[PDB]
Amino acid sequence: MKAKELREKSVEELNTELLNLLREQFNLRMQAASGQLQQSHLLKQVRRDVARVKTLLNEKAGA
Amino acid sequence: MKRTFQPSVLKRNRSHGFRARMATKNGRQVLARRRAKGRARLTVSK
Amino acid sequence: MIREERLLKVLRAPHVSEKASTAMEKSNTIVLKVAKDATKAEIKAAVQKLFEVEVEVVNTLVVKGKVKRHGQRIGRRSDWKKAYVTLKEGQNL
Amino acid sequence: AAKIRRDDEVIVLTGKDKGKRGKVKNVLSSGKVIVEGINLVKKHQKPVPALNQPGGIVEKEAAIQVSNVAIFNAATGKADRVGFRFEDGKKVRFFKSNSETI
Amino acid sequence: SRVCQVTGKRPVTGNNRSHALNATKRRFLPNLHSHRFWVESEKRFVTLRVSAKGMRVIDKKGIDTVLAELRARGEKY
RNA sequence: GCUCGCCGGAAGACCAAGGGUUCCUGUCCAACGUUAAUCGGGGCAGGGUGAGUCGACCCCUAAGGCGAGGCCGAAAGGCG
RNA sequence: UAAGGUGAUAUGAACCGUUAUAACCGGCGAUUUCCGAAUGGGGAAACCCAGUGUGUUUCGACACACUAUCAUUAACUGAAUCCAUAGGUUAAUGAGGCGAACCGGGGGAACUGAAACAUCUAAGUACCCCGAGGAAAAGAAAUCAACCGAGAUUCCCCCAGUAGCGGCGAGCGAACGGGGAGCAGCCCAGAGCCUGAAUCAGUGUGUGUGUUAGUGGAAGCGUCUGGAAAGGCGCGCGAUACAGGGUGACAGCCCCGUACACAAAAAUGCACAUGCUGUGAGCUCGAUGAGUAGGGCGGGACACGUGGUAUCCUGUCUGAAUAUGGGGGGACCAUCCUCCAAGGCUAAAUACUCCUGACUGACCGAUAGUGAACCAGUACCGUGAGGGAAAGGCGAAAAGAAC
Repeated sequence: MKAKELREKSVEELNTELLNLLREQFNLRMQAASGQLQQSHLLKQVRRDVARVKTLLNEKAGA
Repeated sequence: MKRTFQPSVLKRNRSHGFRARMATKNGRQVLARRRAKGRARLTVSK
Repeated sequence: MIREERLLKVLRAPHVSEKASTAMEKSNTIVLKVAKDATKAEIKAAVQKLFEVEVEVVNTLVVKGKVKRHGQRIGRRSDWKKAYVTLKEGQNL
Repeated sequence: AAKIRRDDEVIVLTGKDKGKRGKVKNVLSSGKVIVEGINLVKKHQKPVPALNQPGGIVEKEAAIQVSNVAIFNAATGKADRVGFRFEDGKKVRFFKSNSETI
Repeated sequence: SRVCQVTGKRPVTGNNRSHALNATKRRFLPNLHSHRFWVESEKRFVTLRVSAKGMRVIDKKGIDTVLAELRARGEKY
């Protein structure tokens, strides 16, 4: 949800958006479809968090 | 021998399907009047 | 390789049958569950892109989700797809 | 202004329950409240796997009206009236109930 | 509608009357023809379409109407 | 499950128009079933359905609609 | 503004915040699927098939942004051809689809009113087609007047149901002018000096004022009655403030609210001041509305139907002058007076209301008020356009099936 850094070296924050398509949503959706950890907030950790990052990635130039 | 209408699916679109109406200015009035009546069945081929 | 990473929306659910852990003790081919589009052109490589497991042969079929849900409000039911994938020497997919 | 608040204890002066002590738990739509220790309702509860205390019935809390509730004075077990004013922060007592106008 | 340009012409509605004054509605029309002209600044010979008595008002101004008021708010040649 | 009866160029079995969960299994009877409902073209849940070669589809297209250029009709609309 | 919140049926687990990055309210922005103007190209609406460049790739293929059409302005290349133009191409500017009413130009009935019907009326309505603006239409005189002059346009009340028109039949009906509502006049047919002029549309800044957050701001207690009071009784207290609506039965004073008090991140309507972009003064000397005015006839339009018919429009034949020249002054002539066509733009009084934010009703209360108070334009029916139900109702509290 929260970070202490703001739009420096955005090329690595955009490279985290590649892991978001290769593993992090695959594992989270499969884990929840497996009923594991039993947390309903855990499937709510990508929403409203990644939008803050994708907003700064709409201005990744000058980072 | 037979009564009423034939069940064939191509003649269920080739008179009143979306493009067959949208390509005619009076057929666009069916869409306008149904939006003005609030009717959910805006297409009747299904 | 080849296609976009955004295409890999697949294999996000365990198979619905208790057969999922016995299929490889009967034959060389395991069962998987997929979405409304099973990515037929990518799925034979998607297993390497998600599990690093490779398969010899692939097939996909539809399991029709039925329709009856609420008598009068007629609520949507959604179809699902099932895959049969052949393993040379492995068993965990 | 507000007149009840959750920051300290209150006294109910309303229907079913009057002259009795409590504190706010939660606020509801269009202005109703739930208050600690109110007389509650019997309630069956249709069977569920949740813990529901020994024997039958849950004995469940009920919401109350907010128009006939006051702040509790502690010293003599009565209502208190002072008024509240403060800018840009959490409100502060203004102490005006002194019969000062003409 | 018929292209008339320099004459402003449009279709027009009128009437016919009998000896008992009975009314029969009639329509009037522009009668059109295509003409060849020389203006030199286009290098090519130019071809324009106007209604009757149109050339008799173009020829008043030599080339001025042909290079402006005819084409500029009308049709190309 | 066994008779007896009837169709047998059909009252057998496919292709087509069309229909779409009716297939295999448990469970239920608020409503259906021209008489009971234990049964299901019924209500609720489960199980299974994998083709480049068969049907779409697609390459070539008839009759033909639409139509760049282009030419008509106050105008909806005309023709190619 | 702040201690509340995570839409509802819809509960149950669970989570975010109570101190600044929890919802919430006010402003300004991000991202905005596939189809639809829908725009590579194709199509059965949410479908199918492609290329160029970039990235990499034993070259298959996907991403990334990109590729509809036409006009207008500026230019590069250009078919018969020569010069040109059509096509091709880049930048700029415009058009493209949908909505409630008003409105501009064009098309356009029958039934009906004439106690029948034929000119007249119905009616340039109903309805359709192309399209424009906050309004549109109209305007600063080629108008009327009448020896006395009026004087931009428009809508309301009058002149007037008059002057007049009409198978003189039914019916139709001017203006000029008076009162009142509204109050700035210029350009083009050119270009020189002048040079930002007086002005205006948009916008910023300043202020003043609406509009979109908001916070403060008066007075009633007990007792009996009762399921419960605000009733009764005791008697009180407030007022620049007794409307509307709640709290266990009907409290001015319990609560919401009212009269009253206070202010400016940002956005937007108005007014004055004023920068910025565009447009534009002043002065002098030029220029001056030609297939249409006139001359006839047919028809249409004006209140006015061809009559004792001008005006205004346009179908056709004929067809000017340059100011004592020319239109008009309601057949026609002579004499006088009046205005300057053949080229345009204006603010406001005028028409209308989908819609932003609010306030009320001698307003209805389920056979009434919207088809329509309830997941009603739904069910249901139709080749389809289209048509279109029946079903409103506890309580102080949901305390609802523990068992």
